[PDB]
Amino acid sequence: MLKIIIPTTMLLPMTWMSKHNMIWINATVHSLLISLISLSLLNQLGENSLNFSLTFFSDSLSAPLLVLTTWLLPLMLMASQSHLSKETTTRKKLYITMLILLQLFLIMTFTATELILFYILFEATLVPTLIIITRWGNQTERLNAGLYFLFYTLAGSLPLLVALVYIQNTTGSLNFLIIHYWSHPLSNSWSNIFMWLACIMAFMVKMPLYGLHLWLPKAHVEAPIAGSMVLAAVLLKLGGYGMMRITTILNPLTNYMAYPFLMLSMWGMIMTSSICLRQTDLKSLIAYSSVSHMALVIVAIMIQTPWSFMGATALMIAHGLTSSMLFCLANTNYERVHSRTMILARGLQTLLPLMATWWLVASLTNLALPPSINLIGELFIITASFSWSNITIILMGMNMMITALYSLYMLITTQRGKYTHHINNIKPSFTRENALMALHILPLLLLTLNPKMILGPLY
Amino acid sequence: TMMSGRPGRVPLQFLPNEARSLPPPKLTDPRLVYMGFLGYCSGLIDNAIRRRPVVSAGLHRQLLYVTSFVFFGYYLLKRQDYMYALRDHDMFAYVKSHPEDFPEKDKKTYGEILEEFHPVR
Amino acid sequence: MPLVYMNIIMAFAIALAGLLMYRSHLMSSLLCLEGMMLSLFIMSTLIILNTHFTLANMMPIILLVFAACEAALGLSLLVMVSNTYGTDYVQNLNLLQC
Amino acid sequence: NVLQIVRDHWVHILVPVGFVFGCYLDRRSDEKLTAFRNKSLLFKRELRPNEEVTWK
Amino acid sequence: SSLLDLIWLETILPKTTSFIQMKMSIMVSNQKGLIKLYFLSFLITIMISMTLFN
Amino acid sequence: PFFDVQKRLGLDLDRWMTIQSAEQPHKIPGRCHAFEKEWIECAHGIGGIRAEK
Amino acid sequence: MNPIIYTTLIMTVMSGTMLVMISSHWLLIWIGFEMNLLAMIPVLMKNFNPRATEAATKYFLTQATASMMLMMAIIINLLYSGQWTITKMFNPVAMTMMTMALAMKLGLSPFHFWVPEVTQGISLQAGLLLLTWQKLAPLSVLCQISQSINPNLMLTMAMLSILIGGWGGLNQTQLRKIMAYSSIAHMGWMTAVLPYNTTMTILNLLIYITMTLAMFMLLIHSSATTTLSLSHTWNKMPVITSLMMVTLLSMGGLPPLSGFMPKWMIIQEMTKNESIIMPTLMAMTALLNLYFYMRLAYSSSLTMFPSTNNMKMKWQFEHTKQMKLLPTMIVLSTLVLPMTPALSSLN
Amino acid sequence: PPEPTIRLQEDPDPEDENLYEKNPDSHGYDKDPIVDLWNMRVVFFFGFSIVLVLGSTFVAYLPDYRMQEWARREAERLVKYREANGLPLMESNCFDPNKIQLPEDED
Amino acid sequence: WIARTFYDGPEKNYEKTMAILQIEAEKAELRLKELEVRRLMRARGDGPWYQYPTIDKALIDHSPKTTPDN
Amino acid sequence: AKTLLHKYSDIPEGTECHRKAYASTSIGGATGLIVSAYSIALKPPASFLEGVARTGRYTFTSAAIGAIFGLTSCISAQVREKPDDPLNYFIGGCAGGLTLGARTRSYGIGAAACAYMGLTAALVKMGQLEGWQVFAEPKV
Ligand SMILES: CCCCCCCCCCCCCCCCCC(=O)OC[C@H](COP(=O)([O-])OCC(O)COP(=O)([O-])OC[C@@H](COC(=O)CCCCCCCCCCCCCCCCC)OC(=O)CCCCCCCCCCCCCCCCC)OC(=O)CCCCCCCCCCCCCCCCC
Ligand SMILES: CCCCCCCCCCCCCCCCC[C@@H](O)O[C@H](CO[C@H](O)CCCCCCCCCCCCCCC)COP(=O)(O)OCC[N+](C)(C)C
Ligand SMILES: CCCCCCCCCCCCCCCCC[C@@H](O)O[C@H](CO[C@H](O)CCCCCCCCCCCCCCC)COP(=O)(O)OCC[N+](C)(C)C
Ligand SMILES: CCCCCCCCCCCCCCCCC[C@@H](O)O[C@H](CO[C@H](O)CCCCCCCCCCCCCCC)COP(=O)(O)OCC[N+](C)(C)C
Ligand SMILES: CCCCCCCCCCCCCCCCC[C@@H](O)O[C@H](CO[C@H](O)CCCCCCCCCCCCCCC)COP(=O)(O)OCC[N+](C)(C)C
Ligand SMILES: CCCCCCCC/C=C\CCCCCCCC(=O)O[C@H](COC(=O)CCCCCCC/C=C/CCCCCCCC)COP(=O)(O)OCCN
Repeated sequence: MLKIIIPTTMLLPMTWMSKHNMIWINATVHSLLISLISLSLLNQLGENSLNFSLTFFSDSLSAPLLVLTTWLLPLMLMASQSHLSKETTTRKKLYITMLILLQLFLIMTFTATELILFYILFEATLVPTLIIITRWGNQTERLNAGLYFLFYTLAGSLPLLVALVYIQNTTGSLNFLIIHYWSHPLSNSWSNIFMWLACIMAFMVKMPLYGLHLWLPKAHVEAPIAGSMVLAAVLLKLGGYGMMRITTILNPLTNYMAYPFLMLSMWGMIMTSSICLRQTDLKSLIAYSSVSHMALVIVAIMIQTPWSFMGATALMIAHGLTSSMLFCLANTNYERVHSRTMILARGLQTLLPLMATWWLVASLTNLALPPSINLIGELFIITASFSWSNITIILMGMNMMITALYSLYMLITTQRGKYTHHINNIKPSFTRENALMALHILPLLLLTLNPKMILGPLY
Repeated sequence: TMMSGRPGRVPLQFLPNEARSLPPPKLTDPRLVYMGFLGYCSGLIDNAIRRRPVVSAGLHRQLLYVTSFVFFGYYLLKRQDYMYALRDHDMFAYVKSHPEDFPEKDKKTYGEILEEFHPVR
Repeated sequence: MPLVYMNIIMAFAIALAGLLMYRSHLMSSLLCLEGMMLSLFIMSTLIILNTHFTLANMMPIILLVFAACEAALGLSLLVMVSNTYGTDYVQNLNLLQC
Repeated sequence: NVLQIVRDHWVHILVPVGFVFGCYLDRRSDEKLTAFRNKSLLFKRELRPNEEVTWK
Repeated sequence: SSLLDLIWLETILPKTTSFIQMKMSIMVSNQKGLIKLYFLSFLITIMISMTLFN
Repeated sequence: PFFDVQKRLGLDLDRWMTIQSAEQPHKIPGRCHAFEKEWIECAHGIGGIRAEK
Repeated sequence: MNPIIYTTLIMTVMSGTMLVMISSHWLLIWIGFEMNLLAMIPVLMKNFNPRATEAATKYFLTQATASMMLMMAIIINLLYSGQWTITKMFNPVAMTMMTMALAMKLGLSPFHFWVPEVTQGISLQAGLLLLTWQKLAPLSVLCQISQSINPNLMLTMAMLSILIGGWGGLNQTQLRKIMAYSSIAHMGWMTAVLPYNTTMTILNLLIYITMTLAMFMLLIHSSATTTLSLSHTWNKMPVITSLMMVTLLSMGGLPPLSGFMPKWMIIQEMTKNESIIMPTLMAMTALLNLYFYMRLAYSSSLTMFPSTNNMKMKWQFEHTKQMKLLPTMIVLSTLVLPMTPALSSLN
Repeated sequence: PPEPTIRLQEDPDPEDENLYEKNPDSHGYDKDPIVDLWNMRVVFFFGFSIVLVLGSTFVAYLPDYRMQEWARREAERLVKYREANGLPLMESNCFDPNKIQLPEDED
Repeated sequence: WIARTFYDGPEKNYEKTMAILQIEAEKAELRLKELEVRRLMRARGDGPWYQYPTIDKALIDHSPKTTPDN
Repeated sequence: AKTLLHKYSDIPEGTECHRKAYASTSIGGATGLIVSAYSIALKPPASFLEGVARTGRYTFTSAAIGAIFGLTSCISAQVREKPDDPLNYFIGGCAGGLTLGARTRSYGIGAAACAYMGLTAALVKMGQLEGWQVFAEPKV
């Protein structure tokens, strides 16, 4: 596993010893090279795992997440190259340092043989994101957004540390392999109920679960483009990965414990999809769509069936890619208009046809058009929920219809109609933005050819 | 645990004579390398605070910081290893001397253990 | 533990309570502190003499010397405060607040 | 021109050096987990005439 | 959008927490700096420890 | 915390004044010398918990 | 004052602390406390002004009352057992009196009222000394008699100190009062593990001392005592502000910083003793300390506050005196989490 | 009220700069044409040519460590054996009941 | 070619996992035993740990004390 | 001290409603008296009479809270015929919370009181049932 970790660490001295005008090129090239190295991890076995050492292992649940994390950094650098043009060299190097540190923390988090190491890195990811949000943010609400993002996560995750140390004191180990092999049932007790809650709430708050999702719109709207990309693509999947890893010790308590969260997610997907219909901000709409998708992923994880797990993994990967692309498109519009309002810039297909094509493809992928992996995960989770109960189909269908509705609403409002007359500073789209969209979209359509790579360990 | 009152312990010895029976930490120990990294970071921060070229202001000063950190870290690692060795030694001695408190559990096979099965539906 | 020790402990408690009241006049605070040390001297001397522990006949002298040095320090501080404000009133020491 | 482009292009070698060092460290850490080499009940095998270890 | 998300969900956890913590901070930090009250509280506290913990 | 400098150097800075049965001037005995001597000899080398029990 | 006199007074303070730490006779411990108190007052009153005099007299009153209570506890212990050695206390009443005296010396709640005002009155160097060195002797005495403490009272005052520090730090704009409330909260964290493990107490003491030294030395370097004065530091020395922000994040217990070590280890040790509720409440309350640390970081480094014209002269000058070990303290308070198992050295 | 109505000495908000005006064929990477062009070239090459193609081909030709055709052959041989010998394909019990020691109820 | 130049056989990972599992199980059992030993030592006080000091008996004076009855 | 705790706890949960109410009233009165003592020490409002009025108000409020909590919880336990159930403590605890809201005469504090006192009472009952320790002894 160190063959990935060490180059990521060496990215820092390379960045800090680079020329004043060669930081972006070197960072992008070496990040792309690191990503190529990460591709080797995908080869996975039907047996236990890829146990490299006592500290790190790899699995077909961790491998796609690691590949996505390594692939995201060059895209974030490409997106950040634009708005940081008038920045001093030291501060640009600091921004790149923050991105590299976040990648390193995520990479070490996804392998994490031992649960306290997982918690330590899962919390270490909180600092670079906070600095990025509250330092390189445009508006004055970035401070409040960062406070919300920090305190929701910490309030959720502080009981998890107590639960983990108690579990290690009782069982004797927190290594995931021993935990899996020596698992024992949980008796229906008040202490066990509260232990279940302490183990579950930390990952629930970062999904975000409906009713605990308030931090996400603030953090996503106030963050710079790279921060929004990473938050929507990788940081949301940490909760799902943690739940998938930790639900092994929560049985058979999960059968009845899951109901409050299942009801919340099933109604909250409808609520957030309906919220998306009446939104005046692109970023807020994309954030609420992310909330709906992650609520459906929560339902999948709570059902706890093989089809549920495969669908949840596929949907996590697909949502990460799609949300990153949508945020990038919104940022391209914003850097021209400086408004971040849907109704201001209209009829952009006439002025920017290729960017309109990118918008259409991104909206179709968010709409879960077959045979995209978005629909693969959606359909697997829907089938698993139907097997759980035949009445879920109503809510799932309502969510699908509303999702298509607001996706095409967002496409039509910005791309179709008549152009705004008084806006005359809409320059042709640069090659950088087009390449960013292409590198977002092509991996999705290549992955739909090999869906087994993102279906997780239960394939 | 509390080993302050442990018998035959000298009041201000950093490393007792019985600690010399343990293998010393290697010079390429990862913890020693981390201590050297800490010293290098201290040197860089010292350069930055004094408003000097951070990478190449004082090579002798950075070398001194790294060497001091490595030296103290080596001795600290020796003491830590000795303390953990004492803990394990006392644990094993107490288990040996109190057989009634640590009985041998009668080994049992899964084919003859009845565990409740909870279906996932 | 007979009644004389109880009376001396009661005297110590009364002096401590009087110190903790602060009607006014920091000089009264110093007086309460000195009453406390006097009670300590008396009760420790009684304990030491009753048990014929010869070597602690030193300790009351040491206690008296140290407490009188502390008394001198407190008197100097009170004099400085009075020279600052013109009086030793407790309520004049309100510049620093929680 | 050599000895001049090196002063500006020396940085490029660092990420690659890190990769080979990480591979070496992975193999070195692998070397410490050989307690069951050719001792698993599934892959218990008799050595070849010119074989010392089943895997490295 | 409004009634639940922007109002009541905001009222439940974050606004309530902020209000309670600010009120407690105001109560704790609003001390005039008079040693009269401080040592009166110390006397009250000392008495409680003697009679409630033994 | 406690740094046993006296035991390390054998200085005896304040141990002479700790107990009644420790070398009083002119061999003047304490009122409860025998009882404290017996209690100390009982509890020597045993540890606080066992000495108390 | 004269540098010779200042050096002699500092040595007398340190020698009183060492006399407390190395003696085995209760009278010698009391003498060490008296010597430390006697030599501490001129250090606090070094820069003569009414505020320093008021702080010094408040500190003298509090410490004299605590010393009188400690002497009374010693005398009661001697009465109920002819023993002078610092060991098991031998008496329930004596133990209660001694615990309150040591809490008053340390500033634990409800005896916390003097710390913020004394810290505000004195300068930054006297504040550094008072908040770092003046905790060693009472904590060592508490450690020596940890088997005698009633867990209920110790845990009650520890939780009270944590709550009081968290709530009182939210309301402050002065940096010295913020540091005082932080010290109160950290003391409350330290004393909540004495009934279970003194090694955790010493580890927390070392980590907090390093962090507090780093913070006070940074505040002395950029001579600011208010939030707005510190908000001008970015326009001259931004590196100091960035280091201060990292140190503030460390002081809030955010992993993977050094400040996460003590809380983590204390929670783990307390959970080993079947205690669950108190660590949860303690972490929830430390969230408040983290909040006001974040507010300070926002005002200091993460945003740029307006400046004044006269900073252009300050741009032309460099600090005449450089404080040694500032770099070492920052690194030790920031990047020592991977070296956690070194605590077995009985630090 | 002789106040200047100015709160402070502040720079005016700068106007956004067009990359195309000073340099057509700007590629949107950098204001310096040479660094811009080389950034475009390295991004396009190392992404599309290297990763998106070679890594995709590598993933396509990954060897079967998940052991799918192995399972196919095992199932084929087992079904051949069982159909021929009259065994009824798959068995309901995963483990032979002879080796499980159930606990006698005696209720 | 890919399996030859980039990857290894299944037995390598199999036996590495066996070794890792053995190490982790030994560590867990040691942790349980260490907690139990700590509890027993603190409860009884007969172990090398939790030894709290008592008065040294070498401090006692054994001489005639001007009084026959000590 | 712990005498009030013993007098309250010795009564069975489902019997002697009046005894439980009286014990709860005594505990509430003691808590209110302590809070009043702290308030008087830290803040002398204007005079002796206004201070004793403040003390009486605080003590009566706390005693009423305790009495209502105890009475409601005991009646719920008796009527529902399911003792050792945290729901009874929830109901009684925020009956006390609603009485606090009525005494202070504002609806918001009443609702917040029902939430945060019913949950607290249910937690205390759960801890009694499962044996949770707030002040744990040093086991190891
Ligand atoms: C996970 C563990 C692994 C990674 C560890 C992470 C940490 C590593 C480093 C730790 C600290 C040591 C170095 C820091 C010294 C500070 C000096 C500095 O600021 O940089 C300036 C300096 C360049 O500037 P300059 O031209 O010299 O003069 C400019 C003045 O210095 C001043 O210029 P100015 O005043 O005009 O500019 C003002 C600017 C300047 O202010 C600063 O930049 C202050 C520096 C940040 C504070 C450091 C805190 C201490 C360490 C905390 C680390 C936290 C990690 C935990 C994760 C959470 C992340 C927060 O401040 C601002 O702009 C205000 C806004 C601040 C933005 C938000 C603040 C976030 C700070 C958090 C940073 C945390 C990561 C630090 C990474 C390294 C950064 C240099 O940077 C360097 O060149 C030194 C960097 C390291 C040198 C590496 C060379 C070795 C490579 C060759 C051998 C190959 C090795 C492999 C061997 C095998 C190969 C064959
Ligand atoms: C705010 C936005 C969303 C945030 C996230 C919300 C999710 C958290 C909700 C927690 C899930 C449920 C908690 C406990 C479920 C256990 C089932 C139990 O509640 O039902 C009955 C329990 O009966 C009563 O409910 C007793 C509890 C009454 C007190 C609880 C307070 C009720 C409302 C509190 C909600 C506050 C949530 C937010 C807190 C800030 C069953 O009766 P019984 O057979 O006897 O008990 C079985 C359990 N045993 C076996 C261990 C004994
Ligand atoms: C912030 C991290 C801590 C930094 C600490 C300051 C670093 C500079 C200090 C330089 C070395 C000081 C050691 C003194 C030399 C000899 C010490 C020896 O004589 O004393 C021994 C004592 O040794 C010291 O305690 C060991 C100090 C080592 C401190 C390192 C531990 C830090 C925790 C892990 C964080 C990693 C930090 C690594 C980078 C510095 C014997 O003690 P003993 O008379 O029998 O009983 C008293 C102690 N009791 C009561 C608790 C039992
Ligand atoms: C633009 C106008 C048209 C021009 C183009 C015309 C030509 C049309 C062709 C385009 C699509 C038509 C469909 C034809 C499909 C044939 C190829 C297919 O068969 O190969 C697939 C193979 O594709 C790959 O498996 C999937 C691509 C790999 C995706 C990884 C993404 C690359 C990394 C980038 C970063 C990752 C980001 C996301 C994180 C997870 C499936 O093969 P498979 O049946 O199975 O077995 C392979 C052969 N075996 C048996 C020897 C093993
Ligand atoms: C016709 C061909 C069709 C298929 C094409 C396949 C192309 C594959 C390219 C993608 C490779 C993926 C990267 C794999 C890296 C991980 C594997 C790594 O561990 O292998 C190491 C070797 O790594 C490779 O050297 C990495 C190659 C990276 C470069 C790929 C080529 C393109 C690089 C372009 C760089 C820029 C060129 C300059 C342009 C200006 C050695 O491993 P080792 O621990 O021993 O393994 C033990 C098992 N043994 C015994 C069999 C060895
Ligand atoms: C977004 C904010 C969400 C914040 C998190 C909300 C849920 C928090 C989880 C509950 C807190 C405590 C976690 C328990 C730690 C695990 C330890 C454990 O499970 O052991 C239990 C310990 O169980 C407890 O002690 C729990 C006591 C609860 C006290 C703290 C209350 C905090 C708030 C509780 C109500 C809210 C919980 C759900 C919140 C919903 C979301 C807001 C048994 O202890 P023993 O005594 O050793 O064994 C019994 C046999 N002798």
